Amino acid sequence: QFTASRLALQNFDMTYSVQFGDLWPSIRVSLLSEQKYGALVNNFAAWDSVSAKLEQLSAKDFVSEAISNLRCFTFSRGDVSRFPPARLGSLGLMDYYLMDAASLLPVLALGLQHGDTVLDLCAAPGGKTLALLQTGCCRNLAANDLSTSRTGRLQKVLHSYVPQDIREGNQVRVTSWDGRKWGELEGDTYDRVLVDVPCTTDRHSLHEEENNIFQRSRKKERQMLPMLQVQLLAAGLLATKPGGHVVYSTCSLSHLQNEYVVQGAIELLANQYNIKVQVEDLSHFRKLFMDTFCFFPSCQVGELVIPNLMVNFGPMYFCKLHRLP
Amino acid sequence: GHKGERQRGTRPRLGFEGGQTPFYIRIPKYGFNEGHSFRHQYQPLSLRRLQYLIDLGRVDPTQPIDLTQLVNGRGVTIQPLKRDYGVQLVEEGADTFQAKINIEVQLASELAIAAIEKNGGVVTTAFYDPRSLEILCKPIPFFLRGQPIPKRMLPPESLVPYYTDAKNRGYLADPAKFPEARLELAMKFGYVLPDITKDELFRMLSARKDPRQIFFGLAPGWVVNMADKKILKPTDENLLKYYSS
Amino acid sequence: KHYGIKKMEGHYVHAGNILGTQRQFRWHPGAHVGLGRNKCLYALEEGIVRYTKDVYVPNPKNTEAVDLVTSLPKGAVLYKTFVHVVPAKPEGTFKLVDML
RNA sequence: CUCUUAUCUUUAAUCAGUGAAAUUGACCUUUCAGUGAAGAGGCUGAAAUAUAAUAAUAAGACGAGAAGACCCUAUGGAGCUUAAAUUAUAUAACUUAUCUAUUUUAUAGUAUAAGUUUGAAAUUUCGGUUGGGGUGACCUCGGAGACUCCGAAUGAUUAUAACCUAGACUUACAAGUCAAAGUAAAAAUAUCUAUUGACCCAGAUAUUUUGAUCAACGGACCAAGUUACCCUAGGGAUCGCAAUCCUAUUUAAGAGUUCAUAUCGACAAUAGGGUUUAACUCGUUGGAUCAGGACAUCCCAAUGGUGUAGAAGCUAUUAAUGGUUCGUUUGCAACGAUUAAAGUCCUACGUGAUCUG
RNA sequence: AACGAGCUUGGUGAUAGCUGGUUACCCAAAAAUGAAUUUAAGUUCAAUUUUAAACUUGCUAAAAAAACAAUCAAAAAGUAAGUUUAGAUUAUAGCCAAAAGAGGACAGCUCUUCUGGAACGGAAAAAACCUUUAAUAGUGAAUAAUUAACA
RNA sequence: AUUAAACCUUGUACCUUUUGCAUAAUGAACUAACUAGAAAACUUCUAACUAAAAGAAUUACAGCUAGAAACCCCGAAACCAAAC
Ligand SMILES: [Mg+2]
Ligand SMILES: [Mg+2]
Ligand SMILES: [Mg+2]
Ligand SMILES: [Mg+2]
Ligand SMILES: [Mg+2]
Ligand SMILES: [Mg+2]
Ligand SMILES: [Mg+2]
Ligand SMILES: [Mg+2]
Ligand SMILES: [Mg+2]
Ligand SMILES: [Mg+2]
Ligand SMILES: [Mg+2]
Ligand SMILES: [Mg+2]
Ligand SMILES: [Mg+2]
Ligand SMILES: [Mg+2]
Ligand SMILES: [Mg+2]
Ligand SMILES: [Mg+2]
Ligand SMILES: [Mg+2]
Ligand SMILES: [Mg+2]
Ligand SMILES: [Mg+2]
Ligand SMILES: [Mg+2]
Ligand SMILES: [Mg+2]
Ligand SMILES: [Mg+2]
Ligand SMILES: [Mg+2]
Ligand SMILES: [Mg+2]
Ligand SMILES: [Mg+2]
Ligand SMILES: [Mg+2]
Ligand SMILES: [Mg+2]
Repeated sequence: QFTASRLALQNFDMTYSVQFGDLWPSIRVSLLSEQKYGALVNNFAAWDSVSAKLEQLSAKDFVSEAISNLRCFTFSRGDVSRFPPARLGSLGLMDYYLMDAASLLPVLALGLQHGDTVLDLCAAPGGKTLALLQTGCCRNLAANDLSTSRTGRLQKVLHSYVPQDIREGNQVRVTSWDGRKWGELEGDTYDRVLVDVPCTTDRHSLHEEENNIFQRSRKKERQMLPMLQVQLLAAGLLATKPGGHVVYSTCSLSHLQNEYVVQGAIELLANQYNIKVQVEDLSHFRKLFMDTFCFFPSCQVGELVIPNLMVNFGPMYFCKLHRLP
Repeated sequence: GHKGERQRGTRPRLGFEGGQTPFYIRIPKYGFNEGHSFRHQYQPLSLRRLQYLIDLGRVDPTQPIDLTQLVNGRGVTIQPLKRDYGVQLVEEGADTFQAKINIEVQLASELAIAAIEKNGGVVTTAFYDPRSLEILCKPIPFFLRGQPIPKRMLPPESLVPYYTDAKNRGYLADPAKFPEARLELAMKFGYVLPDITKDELFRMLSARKDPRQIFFGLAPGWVVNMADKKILKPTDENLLKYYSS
Repeated sequence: KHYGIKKMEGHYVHAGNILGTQRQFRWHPGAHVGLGRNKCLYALEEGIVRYTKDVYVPNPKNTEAVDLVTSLPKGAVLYKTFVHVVPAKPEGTFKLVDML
C-alpha cells in the first residue's frame, strides 16, 4: 500500500525528528524541495572559458571566497537560479559537471597532496572521482565499485572529461570488486583513501521510487547497512598506508550510520589489529565555508552539511581520519 | 484415435498453428500477383508447330493466315475469357522453317521475322481488342447471334508505340519505312532480301486487312444470314458514317 | 552456440565448408583456411582436413603478443593447434580448343 | 437418572382377500493367515462343511437412495460492484446552424441537424508460474558457476565500411550467423563488450526510410473486482555447514580432601536443545450401547535382589486370569470425594443401514 | 409445487479443447522425445511410423590420426538392407527393475542419461525379476529357470 | 475329462478406463425391435484419345477425359425474439 517514499518519510519522522528536534522542520521541507546544483569546471582548455562564462551568470566560486585545486562556481545565497545544461568543449570535453556543492567537501577535506596513491572504494559515478581527478595533478589513483552497470557509466564520465592521455596512464585504474575483499588485496597501499559507503540516500529515497532502500523487499539490506558500512570502512583502514589520511562520507542524516560507525570501526581496528587512529577537527574548515554551507555542531565526530532553504546543498556527512602508525 | 478435439470432429482450421502467429500471415505482403487479372496473355506459337502444321495439311499456306485459320486447324488454342490477346510468334524452330507464308500474329520477334522473311514471306502484327478477339477465334456463333459485325478499336496508349513501329512490322506502321527496316534485318542475319513483287503470288502475300476489319473480306456493320446464304448491308447514311469511322 | 568441430579428419571439404566454430581461439587457422570475423574457420579450396600443431610466431606489430613471446625463456618454444586443408584437385588442365 | 418394571392400545406374528418401492453383470454367494491401492465370499496356503424354510440382530457386502460438502480445471456461464475497456438522440443541459417573430444589428424561442458536457443504462472480460491464502514477485535475451550470481532492451569510438554472388553453419517454422570469386569506391575488416519485436496498419520523402517495458517480450487494435445467492461440464480426494551457548556420558588440568564424614572439576571428546547464521499464514471427533485382541502388568497371584530389623517402600523377573469408580466446573482440561486398582495401547472417533453433541 | 430472475413456442440439430458411446471374419506392419501456443484435459511442426515408386549401397564392425569413452571411420568380413521422391495419419502423461551422474564434488529423495521387460513356466505374494524365436493336431521326447539353506 | 449328472485336476466376470496393472472406478435385471463416418483440392488404381484431351468458356514443355476410392452419435449451464 505505502510507497517506498512514504515509508522513508515515516522513518525520518519517528527517528530523525527526535535527533534534530526543532531543526527538523526546515530540514524536512528542504529535502522535499528541489536540490541546488553547483557547476564544477573541467579545467583543461576550457579552464579560462568556463570561469569567464560562469561570472556572466553571476555564479561565484565558494572555494575562491574560502581561499580569500578545484573551483566550483555556485549561485548566490538564497538564489534559486538553475545552471544551464552542460555542453561539450572545443576539444571535445564537457565544459563543466553539475553536482551538489556538499559532495565536493569530502574531496577538498582529504588534503590531496602531490605524488600520492589514492583509492576510491565504491566511488560510483558520484562525481567525486571526476573532481578528484582534476585535483590529481600528480597522483596515481584507483576506482572500485561493487556493481558493473553503475561502474559502466563511471567510465563514460571519465571519457567525457578526462583526456585520453591522462586516462591511459596507470594513474587511472577502474575495477569492480567487493570493497571488504579489496582490503586484503592491497594493504597499506594508498596514502589517501576516500570511502563513500552505500547509504539510505534520503534525498533520493524520498523523490525516487526506483531502487529505494526503503522498499519492503529490501528490508534485510537496510537493517544490515551499519554492519556493511563498518566492514567497508575497516577495509579502507587496512588498505591505507602508515600515516595515511582517510575520509568516510555518508549521505544520510542518521546518527547510527554516521557517528557510531566511525567510532565503532576505530575500536574494531584497535582491538583486532592493534592499530590506532588520530581524530582530526575540521572546525576551521567549517568557519571558512559558513557562507556557502551550514553545519550543526551536535555531532561528536564528522562535519555534517544540513540542507537549508537558504543553502540547500545537503546532506553530506564527511569525517577525516588519519592512520597513526 | 483417443478422446480429444480431433476425435470430436472439431479441430481448428488450416493454417492455424496452435495460437502462435501463423506462417502464412507473418510474411510480408508483396505484389507478386498484383494486377494479374489485367495482364495481357499471348498464347505463343513456335515455328516447329507452324511448319509441322503446314506439313500435315492443317494450314493452307497459299491462303493468308490469321488467328481464325490457326484455331480452325486446331494449331493453337485461345481462351479470350482468360485474358488471351492473341498469338506471339516465337524463335524456336527457325532453322527448320523453310516455308513462305503470310502470317498475322499480334506479337512478333526479331528472329522469328527473319525466318519468315528469309524464305520469302510476309509477317505482320495487328492488335485485336478483347471483343474483336472473341469473334475472330469463334466467328460462326457471332453470325448466329444476329448482331452486326463490330468495328475493331485501336490499341490503347500503352501499345501504340509498338504497333506503329516499322521494325515490329506493325499494321499501323508507315508503309514507306518497311523496305529499309527489312534490309537492315536482312544484313544482320546474313541473307539477301527476296523480291516478293516478282513472286507470282504477290497479291496474296501483300494482302492486308483494313485496320478496322476483323475479317479480310467483311466490312464492319454487315450482317450474315447463314440460313438464307446472304449478306445484308445497311443502306442508312447515319449507320454508314459510324461504321466507316 | 553448438561450438564444435564440424569436419573431422579424413572428411572431404568443399570450398565454402565451415570446418568449425569456436568462442575463442581454440583452433587457429591453417593453410587455405580463412578466418571469419566471428572467428569461425572456413575452407578455401577443396581438400582433406588434417590437424597439426606448429610453432606460433606472432606478428611484430601487436604489442601484447610480442611481449608474451619475449617473456618465454630461451629454451622454451610455444605451440598452437592448427586446422589445415590439403588441396585435392588440380587448379586447371590443358585442352586443345582448336587446331588452326 | 441411580435401575428398570407392570398393564393397555397400536404395530407385530398366524388364517383369509388384495397387492407396491428403491434395488438387481452373473452367482453353485463360507472361516483364518498371507498378498494388495488404509482395501479379499471368489486369487495363494491351511481349515470347516447333508439339504432347505420361519422369526430375530445390524458386523461386512468401500450396502442403497438426494439438486449436500470439499480442493482443482474450462480461452464454460450467470448475479452483484464499481476507480475495468468500449459505447451511451434515458434525462437534463448549453453552442453554432436551420427556422418564426420581432427591432438595426438585437434579444427572443425552436417538429431539426452537427458538436460539447454530465451518465439512467447496454455490451463484454476475468493471462501464466509460484505444495492453498494475503504480500512479494517472476514470464524475453545473453555472460559465468554447478539451480546460484551478472547484465540488456546497448552506449562510446569511429576520416564511414558498396553492390553482387560459389559453398556452408544454425534451425520445427519464423529469425539469426560466416564467406571465396566477380565487380566498385577509394590508397582489404568501424571499434570493443553483447543484444533480439513478426504481419497488419498508420507515418514520412523524391525512392529511399521510420513507428512498442506490443517486457504476458511468437506480440488479441482496445476490457477490473466479486460470489457463502450461485450454476454447468468434468477431474480429484472423500539431510545440509559454520558461530557461540546450554545441557548428558566418558576425560581430568587441577585442586582436593578428613572416627555412621568430600569430592567437585579446567580442557577435551562425544550425544541432545536453542540461538545467530537466508523472500512476506495452516493442515476430523467427544459421548451412549456392545465390546474383540495385544502385554510394553494398573490391581489380584507367584518370586529374586535390596543401601530388606519390624512396619512403609524401591528395583527386577514370570504371568493376560478376572477386574479396572462416581461427580463438579465444560471444553477437554482441572477439581472433590473414594477404591485392592481407578493400567498403557490396537480394533478406519473400534462401533452414526444402533442412537446422539 | 426448486425464481441471483417466470413460463411456452421459435432461433435450434445453439455450442461444448469436456463425459459417454460408436454394430462381420481374416492376414499383415506398428510410438507418452524436441519447439511454439491465454499453452500444459488442446492444436500445429519437427522427429518417428507407414503404403507405393525410383536406384544403390546400408547395418554391425570400423586399424592407424586426429578434436579429446565417447564425436568421427578403411581396407576387410558377417550379413540385407539404406538413400531419394509421392501420399497419410495417430501420437505429444508412461509403468517397474538395473546401471551413471547432478542437485545439498553426499546416500537418500526430485530430476537427467543408458539398458531391459510386459508367460501358459518359475520366484509365500507375482503386468515390471529369471527361463522363453511365431501358431498348429498327436494318450510322443529331450530340456531351461526353479523346486531354500545345512552353512 | 470319465463307466458315471455332481466329487478329481486347471481356472482372479465383461466392457470402458486408467501407464502397456486391477481384488480398482464407471455402465449393464433380462428379452424383442430401433440406435452412431457423409463430401474428391492433392494422391493411388482402371480405362478412352493422345501434342493434344473435353458434347462451348477448361487444362497442357505427355497430357487430358471418365470411372472407382473420404472425413459419426448423444448430452449442458446459458443467450435473443415473441406470445402467455
Ligand atoms: Mg499469444
Ligand atoms: Mg490457352
Ligand atoms: Mg413377516
Ligand atoms: Mg396374507
Ligand atoms: Mg444351494
Ligand atoms: Mg453353498
Ligand atoms: Mg472371510
Ligand atoms: Mg483377509
Ligand atoms: Mg481362499
Ligand atoms: Mg451389515
Ligand atoms: Mg460471452
Ligand atoms: Mg527459417
Ligand atoms: Mg571476393
Ligand atoms: Mg502470453
Ligand atoms: Mg511467449
Ligand atoms: Mg524462442
Ligand atoms: Mg452469509
Ligand atoms: Mg444474503
Ligand atoms: Mg473386552
Ligand atoms: Mg511379561
Ligand atoms: Mg455425568
Ligand atoms: Mg456402520
Ligand atoms: Mg524420448
Ligand atoms: Mg490454456
Ligand atoms: Mg486443451
Ligand atoms: Mg447398474
Ligand atoms: Mg453435439
